[PDB]
Amino acid sequence: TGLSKEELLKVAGSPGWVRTRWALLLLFWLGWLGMLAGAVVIIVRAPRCRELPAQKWWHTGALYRIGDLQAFQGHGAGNLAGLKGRLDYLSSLKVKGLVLGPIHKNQKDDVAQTDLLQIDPNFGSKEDFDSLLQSAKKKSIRVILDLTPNYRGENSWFSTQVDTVATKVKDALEFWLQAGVDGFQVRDIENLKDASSFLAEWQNITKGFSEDRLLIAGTNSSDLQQILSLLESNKDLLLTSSYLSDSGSTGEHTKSLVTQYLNATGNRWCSWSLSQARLLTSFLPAQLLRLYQLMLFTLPGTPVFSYGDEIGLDAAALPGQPMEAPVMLWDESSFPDIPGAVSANMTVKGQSEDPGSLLSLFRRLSDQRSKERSLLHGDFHAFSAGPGLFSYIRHWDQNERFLVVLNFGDVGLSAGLQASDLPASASLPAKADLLLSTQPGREEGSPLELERLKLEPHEGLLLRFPYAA
Amino acid sequence: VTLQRNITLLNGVAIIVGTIIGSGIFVTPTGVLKEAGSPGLALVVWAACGVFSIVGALCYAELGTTISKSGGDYAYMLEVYGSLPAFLKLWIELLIIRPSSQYIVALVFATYLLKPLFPTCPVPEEAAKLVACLCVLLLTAVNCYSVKAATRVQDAFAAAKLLALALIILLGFVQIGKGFEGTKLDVGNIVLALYSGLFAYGGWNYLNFVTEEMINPYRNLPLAIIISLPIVTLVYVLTNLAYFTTLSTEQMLSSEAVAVDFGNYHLGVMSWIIPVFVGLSCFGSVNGSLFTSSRLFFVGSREGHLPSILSMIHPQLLTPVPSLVFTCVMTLLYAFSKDIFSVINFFSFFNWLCVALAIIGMIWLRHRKPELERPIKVNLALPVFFILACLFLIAVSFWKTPVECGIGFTIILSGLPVYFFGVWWKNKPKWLLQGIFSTTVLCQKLMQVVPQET
Amino acid sequence: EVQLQQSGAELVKPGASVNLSCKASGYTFTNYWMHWVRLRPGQGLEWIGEIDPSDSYSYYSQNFKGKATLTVDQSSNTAYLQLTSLTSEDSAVYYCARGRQTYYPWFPYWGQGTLVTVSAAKTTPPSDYPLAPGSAAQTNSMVTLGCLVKGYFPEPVTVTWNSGSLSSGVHTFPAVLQSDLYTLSSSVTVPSSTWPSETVTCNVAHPASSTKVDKKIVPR
Amino acid sequence: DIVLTQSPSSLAMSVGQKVTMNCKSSQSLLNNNNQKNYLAWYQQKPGQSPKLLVYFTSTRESGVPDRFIGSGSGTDFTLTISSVQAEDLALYYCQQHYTIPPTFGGGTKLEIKRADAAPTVSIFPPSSEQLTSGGASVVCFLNNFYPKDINVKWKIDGSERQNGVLNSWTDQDSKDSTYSMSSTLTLTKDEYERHNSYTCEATHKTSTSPIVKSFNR
Ligand SMILES: *[C@@H]1O[C@H](CO)[C@@H](O)[C@H](O)[C@H]1NC(C)=O
Ligand SMILES: *[C@@H]1O[C@H](CO)[C@@H](O)[C@H](O)[C@H]1NC(C)=O
Ligand SMILES: *[C@@H]1O[C@H](CO)[C@@H](O)[C@H](O)[C@H]1NC(C)=O
Ligand SMILES: *[C@@H]1O[C@H](CO)[C@@H](O)[C@H](O)[C@H]1NC(C)=O
Ligand SMILES: N[C@]1(C(=O)O)C[C@@H]2CC[C@H]1C2
Repeated sequence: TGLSKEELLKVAGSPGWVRTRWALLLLFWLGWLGMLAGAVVIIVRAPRCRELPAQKWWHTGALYRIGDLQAFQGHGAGNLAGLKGRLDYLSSLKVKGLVLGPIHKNQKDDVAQTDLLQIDPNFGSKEDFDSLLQSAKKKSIRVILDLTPNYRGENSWFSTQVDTVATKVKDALEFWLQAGVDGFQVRDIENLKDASSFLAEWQNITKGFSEDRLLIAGTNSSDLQQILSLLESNKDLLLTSSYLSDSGSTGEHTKSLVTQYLNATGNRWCSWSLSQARLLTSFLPAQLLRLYQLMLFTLPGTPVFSYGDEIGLDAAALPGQPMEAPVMLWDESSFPDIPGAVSANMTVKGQSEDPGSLLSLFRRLSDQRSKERSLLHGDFHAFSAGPGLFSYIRHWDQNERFLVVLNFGDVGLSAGLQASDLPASASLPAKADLLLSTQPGREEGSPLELERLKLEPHEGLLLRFPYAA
Repeated sequence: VTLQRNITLLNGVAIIVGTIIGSGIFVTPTGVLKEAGSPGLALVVWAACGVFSIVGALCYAELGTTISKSGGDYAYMLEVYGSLPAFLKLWIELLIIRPSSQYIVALVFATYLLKPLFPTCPVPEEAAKLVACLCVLLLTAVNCYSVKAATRVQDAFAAAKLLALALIILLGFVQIGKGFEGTKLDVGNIVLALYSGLFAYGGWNYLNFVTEEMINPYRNLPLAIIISLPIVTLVYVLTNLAYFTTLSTEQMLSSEAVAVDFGNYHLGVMSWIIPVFVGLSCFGSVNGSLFTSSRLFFVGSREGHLPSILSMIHPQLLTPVPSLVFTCVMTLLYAFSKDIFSVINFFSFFNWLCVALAIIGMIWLRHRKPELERPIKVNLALPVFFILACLFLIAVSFWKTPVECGIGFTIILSGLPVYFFGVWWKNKPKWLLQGIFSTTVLCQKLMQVVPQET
Repeated sequence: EVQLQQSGAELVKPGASVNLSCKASGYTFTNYWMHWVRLRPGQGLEWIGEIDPSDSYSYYSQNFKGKATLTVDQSSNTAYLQLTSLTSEDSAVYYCARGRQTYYPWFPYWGQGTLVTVSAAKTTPPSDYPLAPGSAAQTNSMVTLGCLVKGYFPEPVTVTWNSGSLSSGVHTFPAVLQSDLYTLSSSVTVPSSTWPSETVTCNVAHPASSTKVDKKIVPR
Repeated sequence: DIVLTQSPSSLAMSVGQKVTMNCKSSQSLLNNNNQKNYLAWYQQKPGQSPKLLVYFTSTRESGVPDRFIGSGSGTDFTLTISSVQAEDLALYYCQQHYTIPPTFGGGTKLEIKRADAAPTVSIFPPSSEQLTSGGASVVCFLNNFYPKDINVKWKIDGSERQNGVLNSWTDQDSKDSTYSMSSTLTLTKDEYERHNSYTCEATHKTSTSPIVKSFNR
């Protein structure tokens, strides 16, 4: 239904149509070269990516400390081959680490009968130790070993001839690195003479072996200045401390203890922890435990928990047991010495089922901290969001941005966030997706109006929100 | 003036392996695993979709050597179901299937090609749309200048992507040499694993659009099918094996671009090669689809369903220039879509329903008109198995998604207005006929095109 | 001692802004946040917002967001509430209040309130007219004396008798508003021995136009 | 926000008696974690600032008489006064402090009941200074009566006057629990000139006959 070959060539071969056809050909082809130049302009004018920082394993989420292998298990099973069994739990916690409270052969207060190299036979054999350590490698749980020498005694470095004790450690670190451990914790460095110098030597020995091993020192200190002094000469030492411990016991000081410390250290890496050893519940009253798990999982740095923090274990709740090493409550059998005292909700089995439980919050947060590039190594901006609220935004370059809102005071807010004076790079949205709340009865997943939000007393929120160029 | 036959066996295999291998094995390995839950079932739906494709494709070799028209599914439907069914089939492919699938693999080309300028952030949306359009435009122009260009381009990039997939499989083999199934099993969910997997096999039917352009159809159509789809199935299960040796389930479920993570892990400072080859793999498919899509519309115009200009050919080059220019422009309209990857559900529904109808037709025509020649005949079981399988996949996915499938049927039924107006009811004021003719000859004058002869 | 105090009265032409101010004393000013509460007549207390003097952060009720603006001046222990876009229905008393605990809202210490009137009518100093009984005055043992206050504006005028010395047996009647000017009267009763023998004055005083007047109650 | 209904809006009671305010909150103000109830009571005497009485539902503030006992939990709260004194007439507001911003009750006006008493009535001829203005205001004071209900007739050369009369009652006096009332009649000077004898007469429920005072200019 048109011109034949004959009819077309008798018309469309005219010089006017030839010039028109040439024009349309070159118009199209310069149009495509124009659209290429347009795209090459956009690709140069576009904001370049921000260099992603090379991160050691301990940046990627929580360590986990096991101060007594016996207390973590119940007796008889209290040995390293027992512990090899439990790693599936730890893998459930998404803990990127472990720290086995000292296993070396220490005789109480005896400098000479103590060895930091031979393991105390109660816990097994080096053949067990390696069996564990190899299993943990297989399951992506690095293992640190705690080498604080006189750990069965009163003073953990002994009272005397400290240079011989330092010499024991200097030898020990080499041996156990050769055995394959992922680094070392030492404790009580306030009871060690010339502490900063020995940390410098031991740190050099560790990093000198491999770049992906760490030394966690730990102090009973809560003085900002003493802490900053141990951290002056040593720059990639985690130093766990009592510094966040003195919280005011309705959280009231925390916005300030946290943001001073970040400011003072110059936003280096940190280890957030309420102590060098004892549980969260040694310090926090139980209305805050949820609120601190939301915070320890989302400040810049590697959080550290003792065992059973994830279930809000408490030494006082099952009377008589020592505040050093309370028996871990796996199921209702786990403390048979006063049977029927353990409620279901106090135990791992009893929490594991319930989305509202503490361990269901720990598990969930541990996920976010270990996957999300924003919590993994984002920047941090505190801001004044509200009267009680410790509030801050974690952000990376262009990834998802996370606003954390902790209501530390005992009075609910009824009038929204009202952020004064946000950094211009990090401005709050009109709305943001509630990724979780510390409290039940919230529409998790849904977007919230920040100017008309309502926190309850001690309700923390984790909101997630997308980028804007 | 009519199109010269010049597709060899090798260029036909390059059309199928080139047009299938495509994007699916780079952009969708996550998609099956999110529905299948575990490597044990995920790596199985990759084989299962292979099998369903193989029996469907062989079924297309029977149907194709039977009828031997070009225009594939549409042609074979017209010979069985008649005018209105065949028009609705083609109206769905004119509006949504072949435009959207072209724009989908073009966006993937642009995204993965630009990704080494933007590692660890979103690649700039507007530059990824431009470079998607630059791809479609250049391959339309190549496809208009010479079929001996566009088939050599198909060979070139069919080779390139198999080299890239060889590297990925090889690094898998290296890793497992150096040195399980927690599954959300639900008939209401595994179906969306299959619908995700089958998108990566989409294209076995594409050589059936160029049967009137191969040099020896009765040999090379059924040979190119059965050489091709076993190669594709093998490459796909070995490539998935490679991904699952390198990555955890949680990585593959949460990462944006599986092949990039695989590249990063194995190649470090040299990792940019894997993104670029995923790009070049998509580019090959844009070509293969522009090739086979333009020929569909050319046939639909020849056999009276589609306005006459699209049947015409540029006589100095023998390329179907108004059809290519249409399928091109119709592709670029998909740039005005935000969440375009949504359309893969509509694509998956609409495509296998049309293949179902075609193979119902294969049995029906072999019973109803048994005198027609069968240069290859295979079995009566493979059609029946494929029909009950595809009708299961359709019925069950419909049952799980009535809200989406309902609006889907309005796309189908949107054809009846245009069908009656253009084909059958034919409102015909003589000024309208004068206008359509005047517009047609104007298009002839611009593009210098002549209608098809004998 | 803890003591907040405030200006007594403000007049505002509708639509204009106003500054109301509250000077603390008797405590470390930055340790405690400062709150502003309002009392619309016969309609119950309403809280506007509070401010932290330590950094000028402030938090506001939904009704006041953008309508109010709190600031503070640590050099003088003063807190200030700006209010804006005032209508007639924002006429009220505005009270400055301090917390017990650091920001928690229950209010042991309040400043005496600032009465904010929103009206176009002009400031008008009072006219004072003393009242004495006239006929048969001394026929009774106790005698009443009075002080009309007429045609004044705005609302807050104060009367005390003999500079607050006669603080026993004084009645001052609430003001009546007429043709956009107020009228008020005050009364006192004294022994019949006292009044012709001694000074008696209504010490009328008006915060919003600074006039202080001591009319003596002289017999006819 | 929380909403606090309060009732009754008035609570007239006699000196020495026990009295009860009710406060009723649209949510619970028990803090589960701590087992105390966040509520306060403020007294506001007429012409003064709010004074805090009790908070956390029961804890008396320093400088508070021990006759204020606060109690309740959940949402039903009551402030009680063991033995009302004359000094206690006031508005009482309840306030939540379970959230910031806080919110308050619309408040209960406590009133005192006493033995009824007839007004001392006095009338004051216009001020000789006021007569310069072209106007004059005649004033009648009714002092120290109970209860509040009263009415006033103005007579002018015997004619009853009902244009240009104004009245103001005081709040009840905290020393003696009596009301007082001022009545005012405003005239032009020429309106005060043309008439000779001015009368204020007051009817109060303590007397069948009105009380009368008058003057002749
Ligand atoms: C400690 O290690 C640093 C390199 O990290 C090196 O410069 C220094 O000399 C070392 N010192 C000792 C005593 O090992
Ligand atoms: C920390 O150790 C020092 C030195 O033995 C001791 O004086 C101090 O009281 C300790 N503090 C705590 C709270 O353990
Ligand atoms: C702490 O933060 C303040 C914020 O104004 C800053 O000026 C100061 O330099 C920071 N560092 C120290 C050590 O005070
Ligand atoms: C657990 O349940 C017991 C028994 O109902 C209850 O008394 C207790 O408050 C609950 N919480 C914890 C952590 O003990
Ligand atoms: N084979 C495809 C692929 O990329 O995998 C699927 C769609 C049809 C042609 C392309 C797009």
